[PDB]
Amino acid sequence: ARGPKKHLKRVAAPKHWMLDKLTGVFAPRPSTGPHKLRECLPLIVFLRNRLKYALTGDEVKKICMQRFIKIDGKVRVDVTYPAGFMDVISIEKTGEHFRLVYDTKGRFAVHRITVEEAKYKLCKVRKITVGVKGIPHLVTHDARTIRYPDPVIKVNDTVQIDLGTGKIINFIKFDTGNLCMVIGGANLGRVGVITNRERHPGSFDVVHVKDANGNSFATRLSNIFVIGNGNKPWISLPRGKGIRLTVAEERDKRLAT
Amino acid sequence: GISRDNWHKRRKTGGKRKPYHKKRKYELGRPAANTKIGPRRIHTVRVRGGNKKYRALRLDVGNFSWGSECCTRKTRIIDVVYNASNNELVRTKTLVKNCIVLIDSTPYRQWYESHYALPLGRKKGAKLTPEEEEILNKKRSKKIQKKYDERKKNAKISSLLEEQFQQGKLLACIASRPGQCGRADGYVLEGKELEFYLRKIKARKGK
Amino acid sequence: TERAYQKQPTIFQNKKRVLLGETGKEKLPRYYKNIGLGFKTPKEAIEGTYIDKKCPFTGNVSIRGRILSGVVTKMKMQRTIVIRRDYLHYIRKYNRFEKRHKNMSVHLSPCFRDVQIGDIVTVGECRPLSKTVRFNVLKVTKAAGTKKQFQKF
RNA sequence: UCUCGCCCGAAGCGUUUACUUUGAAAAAAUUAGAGUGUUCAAAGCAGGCCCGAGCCGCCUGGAUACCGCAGCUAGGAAUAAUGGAAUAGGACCGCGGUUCUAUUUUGUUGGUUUUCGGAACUGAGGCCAUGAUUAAGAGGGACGGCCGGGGGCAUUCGUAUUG
RNA sequence: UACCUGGUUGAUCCUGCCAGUAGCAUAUGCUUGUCUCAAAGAUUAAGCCAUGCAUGUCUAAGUACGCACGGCCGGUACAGUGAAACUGCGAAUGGCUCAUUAAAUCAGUUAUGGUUCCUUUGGUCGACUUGGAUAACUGUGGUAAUUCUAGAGCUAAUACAUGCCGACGGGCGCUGACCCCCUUCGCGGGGGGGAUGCGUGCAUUUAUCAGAUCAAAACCAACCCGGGCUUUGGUGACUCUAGAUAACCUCGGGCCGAUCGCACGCCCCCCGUGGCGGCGACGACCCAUUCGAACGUCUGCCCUAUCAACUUUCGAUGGUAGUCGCCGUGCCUACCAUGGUGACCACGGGUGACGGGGAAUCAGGGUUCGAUUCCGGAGAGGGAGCCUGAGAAACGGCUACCACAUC
RNA sequence: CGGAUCCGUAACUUCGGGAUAAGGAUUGGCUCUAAGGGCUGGCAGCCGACUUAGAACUGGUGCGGACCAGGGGAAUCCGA
RNA sequence: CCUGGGCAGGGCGAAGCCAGAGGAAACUCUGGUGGAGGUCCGUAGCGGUCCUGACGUGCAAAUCGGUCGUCCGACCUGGG
Ligand SMILES: [Mg+2]
Ligand SMILES: [Mg+2]
Ligand SMILES: [Mg+2]
Ligand SMILES: [Mg+2]
Ligand SMILES: [Mg+2]
Ligand SMILES: [Mg+2]
Ligand SMILES: [Mg+2]
Ligand SMILES: [Mg+2]
Ligand SMILES: [Mg+2]
Ligand SMILES: [Mg+2]
Ligand SMILES: [Mg+2]
Ligand SMILES: [Mg+2]
Ligand SMILES: [Mg+2]
Ligand SMILES: [Mg+2]
Ligand SMILES: [Mg+2]
Ligand SMILES: [Mg+2]
Ligand SMILES: [Mg+2]
Ligand SMILES: [Mg+2]
Ligand SMILES: [Mg+2]
Ligand SMILES: [Mg+2]
Ligand SMILES: [Mg+2]
Ligand SMILES: [Mg+2]
Ligand SMILES: [Mg+2]
Ligand SMILES: [Mg+2]
Ligand SMILES: [Mg+2]
Ligand SMILES: [Mg+2]
Ligand SMILES: [Mg+2]
Repeated sequence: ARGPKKHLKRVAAPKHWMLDKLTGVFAPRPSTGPHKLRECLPLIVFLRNRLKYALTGDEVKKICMQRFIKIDGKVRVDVTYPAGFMDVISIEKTGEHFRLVYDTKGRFAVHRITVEEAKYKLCKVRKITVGVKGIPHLVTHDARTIRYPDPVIKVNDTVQIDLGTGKIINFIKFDTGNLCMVIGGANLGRVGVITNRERHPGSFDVVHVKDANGNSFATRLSNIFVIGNGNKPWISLPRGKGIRLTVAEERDKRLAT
Repeated sequence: GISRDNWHKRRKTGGKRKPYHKKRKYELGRPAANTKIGPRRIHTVRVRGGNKKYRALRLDVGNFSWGSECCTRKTRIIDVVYNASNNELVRTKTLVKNCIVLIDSTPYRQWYESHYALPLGRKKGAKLTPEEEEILNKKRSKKIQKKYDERKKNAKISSLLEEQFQQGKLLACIASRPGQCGRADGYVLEGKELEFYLRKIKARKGK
Repeated sequence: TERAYQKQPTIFQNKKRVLLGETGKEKLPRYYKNIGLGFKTPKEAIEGTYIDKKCPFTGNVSIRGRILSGVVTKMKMQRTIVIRRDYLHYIRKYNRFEKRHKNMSVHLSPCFRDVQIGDIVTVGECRPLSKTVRFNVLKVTKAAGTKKQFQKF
């Protein structure tokens, strides 16, 4: 090919957008943004498909450019501005407010938390550096660059970030015994306590997690988002602690009805 | 026209590799500007990513650094000896990244004066010029300050530079790419490498 | 020694050693790099004389990625030798294996002295040092036999 | 090993793979397959409830498996190769002597001399139950008494044939 | 559906094949009422094309003196719909086909510490308005004609350009006239202070210095108290990020706003001829980030020995510098060494070979296709070169040749 | 055509040849550069041979400049 | 038959030898050294093919000019 692509096929769309076969040939390709396309979620899919706010796609383009939808406190003019894990979606004229977390199966869900939690947002530290004249800098997976954060922030930590002023408040570090949530891989949407991490010099460390009722998984560092401080979640979480049940437990739940 | 592609080569073994591209865009090879020593002339070249890169057809000035005493002065380039990679470019007078250059010794004379009084290389003339040397007379403790600089550290240049400065020329190796950045930067040879290259130049005058 | 047109790595040679005027040792300006990864730097890199642009313990050649193993075949090529990795390729049809090998030419640092043909050697991935060489001799393991034996003269 | 925060955390941390059991990891669509009355079915991913319009509404799903081989991770040591100590240039503990540097402390700066911490070099011992699986109805070779139209070279004999 | 039957012989048993059997996917005959889905000039020709269409674009927020339309509208330029043109951005995605291509593309694995990156999203963003030039338009022509343009006159701007104010001076960097005390007769020594002068910011390119893991004395030379004190970050690793110093900063010349819309109110004051200007749209050096891209590491490919030795003056393998390139590299130059692969199938031919995810075929194991809707590669008649642009060796862009072919 | 240098050389065959096969290119003048040695001293200093390779400049395509100097292939008959 | 005399330069590159690579052996491959031949181009020499050239009462009772064959040999040649 010649330069960057500019489309995306409906079949080539990722699985968790819950898109259909017979509908159309083209998937919405999300805009270039602060989240990768394998992990993102388009606004046209969010308003159109799941919430059933708008039947057609064009109605979403009408309402967003009539300024009803804001992301992280401010209005995004785009119809396909990409979202990400742990982002604030607020809606102004109708009293409604949304949070993006993961279902136990691996999908985005609806979580109608209040304006008190609209104020507060979590985020993961990507890396840390120093710039001009000896000042520090922290980089977020949400592509926030913030200077003078703290001296006591490790690379793989979690910062609670404010969307009013954009300045940090009340960080939390990475330690054995913290409650984390999985954002990637085959076990996404799993919430559990970090048990034991193994460090390899081969650039990819592993982490074992346990949760309530003792089931244990394992994953890699970039798939990990620290959510709590010693089995205490900072943010309310949908469907219990979001534990994956079993195939048999899902069947028995739907038989219990 | 020139492409520097690796796919027109043979293999690890030596079988002929079949072509299947047509010398695509991202493997441009531009013709080389043989950088002469004339008065300053630099063209621009549009480069992938929009970054401006500079061809230097001929350069005169250059930024050079004395080794030990840490001096750095804008200085004219005089003569080019012993490229040591291709002896054609010696006679062609072409400046490359590793090339050895004679440099006018004058812009280090006034520095060595102004920081390091009782200087060197004045042809043992002793009546020549008004060297504001002794005129200032160095009243306060600044005289003792300059004397600890001049004779306690003793400010000696290990012969090799005495004989160059009384002939008024200096050997420096280039350390930048004139065809790429448009600047003839470089550092002055000192001691071991200096007597090494002087031995090679004397062997060049021999055979 | 330098018996070429120039060899001098990075370290500044001339610390104006005439402060009293003296002969002295002059091996002091030697660059010294740890590769890390728990693999010990040999002491030939500490007290050597060689200046190598492509040595992993003296040059700027970083080490990353994969770590493989082979056995030394030939040494005829200057500062770089040819290793041979045997393995067992599986076939699903017949449901048993066959031998295959792909000769790798690898850059040999001259610190690893006495490196006799036949020893198991360990290599690491690098940036492309040359046209056919992409690996680097990380750690020489064995002498392949007995060191101890001695013959007549 | 208790250096690091009686024991663990941590760390030496592997002779080295083949082999297994994990666990990640990966892309969908296809195949298997869960749910669902597309009027059935091939399909599709939907739909289902109360409410006599009035709840300016609720519940739930869009599963899971499979993904050769190669690469990563940790258990298992049987099977099958490899490692060590035989001219000792072993193993382990404790000394001598040479030689080299690192940062703390002598209120502070510097110098002189150390203790010391680490590498190396060297010599002297004591110590180990001090070190070599046994000899395949595998094999090689020595051996010694015979054996055979076995091979080659030379010699001798015999009729007969033909002249 | 873990499946056989007839056929050599006068008759039997048997090796062996031939033919019957069932799918699938291309064509074809006869026939055919409904309804739901549903492939389709891939195979021979990646041969030739008549015609008509397939890429254009405007907001309260770049440029309105259009001849078009008319707001109420009198005049202090401008409201408004706005054709046309300049600018900006996109035409490099999509769509089609599979002729080349056999560790080559590809599929998995990984990393760029060896690189580029328009856009989006953040961070950094410390002279009451200067200069010409042009299109639309006006007239005026040319040729058989094209998206043909000449000359004459007019005007614009976020096209091009030029270029200032603020602003305090800081303290360090090196100079530096000069100053306070002690000793000494002075000379001199020792200790502690200071007008000017030249530089300075981040990017650009060199060079040098500083750079962390542990803890007690014996002295002597100087002298601080009430015998006793001074210390950037990260990976497994750096020449990384960051500091400190000496200079450079390229006339084809990096940054440091002479842009634009909405809302109109408030303050001091001496008129507002000054402030306080909240809210937005644009872009600009770099750092991230996102989309990728490119070259890398390992492993895997069909048939063929009537293809067993091949590679090396015009690179075959490596070493040394360097040019070139975004960077790493025999990518190219010069010198030097004589190397590299192979019976574990090299090299060379063939393919009616694009590669995979997949499809058909049912005990199990396989065998045969994969032109084709998804991933990736390649090419627009062959083949070569190139401008613009972040991004092309682009072909619904350009230049020449060859082969066609129009007026 | 003809010398020389650098490439490349078939059919056939008694495997020695064919073979300078066939077919190409280059060749001047002038500046250099690189390589090829001897004799001395406890790796360094003095003294020399005529050859080869490469580069630039340049002459009105001109270069074995005169002299020197193999046309070649395909076949048949006969005789080694 | 005896006795003496004489023959410029070069191209082709066998035996023998050396080194390197391969092979288990047999031996093979590659680069040199080596200088054999009733051997190849060619000088003197010796012959005399063609031009059926010059001459043809000539220079001459067999010559001349080009073009030619062979030159380490079964070679050429004087005297006895
Ligand atoms: Mg495309
Ligand atoms: Mg000379
Ligand atoms: Mg049949
Ligand atoms: Mg066509
Ligand atoms: Mg790619
Ligand atoms: Mg590619
Ligand atoms: Mg070359
Ligand atoms: Mg084909
Ligand atoms: Mg089947
Ligand atoms: Mg099967
Ligand atoms: Mg495709
Ligand atoms: Mg193309
Ligand atoms: Mg196109
Ligand atoms: Mg012939
Ligand atoms: Mg002849
Ligand atoms: Mg005949
Ligand atoms: Mg004859
Ligand atoms: Mg002959
Ligand atoms: Mg002949
Ligand atoms: Mg002749
Ligand atoms: Mg003759
Ligand atoms: Mg004659
Ligand atoms: Mg005659
Ligand atoms: Mg005659
Ligand atoms: Mg006649
Ligand atoms: Mg006559
Ligand atoms: Mg002859």
